[PDB]
Amino acid sequence: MSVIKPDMKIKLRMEGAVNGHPFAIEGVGLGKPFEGKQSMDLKVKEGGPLPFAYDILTMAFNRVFAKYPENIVDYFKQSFPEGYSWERSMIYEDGGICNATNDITLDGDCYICEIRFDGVNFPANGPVMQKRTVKWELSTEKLYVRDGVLKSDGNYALSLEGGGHYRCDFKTTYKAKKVVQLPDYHSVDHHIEIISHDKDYSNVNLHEHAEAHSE
Repeated sequence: MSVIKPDMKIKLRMEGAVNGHPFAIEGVGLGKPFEGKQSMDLKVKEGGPLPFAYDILTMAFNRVFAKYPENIVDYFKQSFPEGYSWERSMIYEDGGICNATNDITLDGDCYICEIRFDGVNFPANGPVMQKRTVKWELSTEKLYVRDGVLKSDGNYALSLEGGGHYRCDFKTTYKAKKVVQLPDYHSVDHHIEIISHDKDYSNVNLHEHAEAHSE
């Protein structure tokens, strides 16, 4: 409402590991919460060059940046200034599994994001460790309430170099840090795109566009 302004800043840090390889990434960005658009620059600070496909990280790098119509309750904009956190599992069809958490606070007009990301069991000759992902397809997140918190599922797909898709199931729990009104069942369509990158993805610009709907 009054704390959500049309243009807001983003600071984040992610620490994590993939198949035991640790790394850390920092980012700064800008977003438009009511238009559902955001953009961010990300720099690898430790563990570079990353030995795995960057695309498994990008949806971990905040549903306040989503366009919500009048007739759908917006769990995320209500939760500020105190904010919310999420917990997420990402189960890839070849057995790679990633867990992640994000804790989101608001300092003035700047969202502060603290991310932990941990992936295991990616096969050495699979598309993640061989880096042959191209992009995520448009992703439809389905959100529902259970036990007083907000959950969501998605059946997402990375298109691969040489063709074919690489499927991943997402399971997220969102936890507001104060009592807010709970929404009914609805969807959010997500388009995420790596806009720019250097040699080894040590510098990446990332863009997201997202809108909610229920009919």
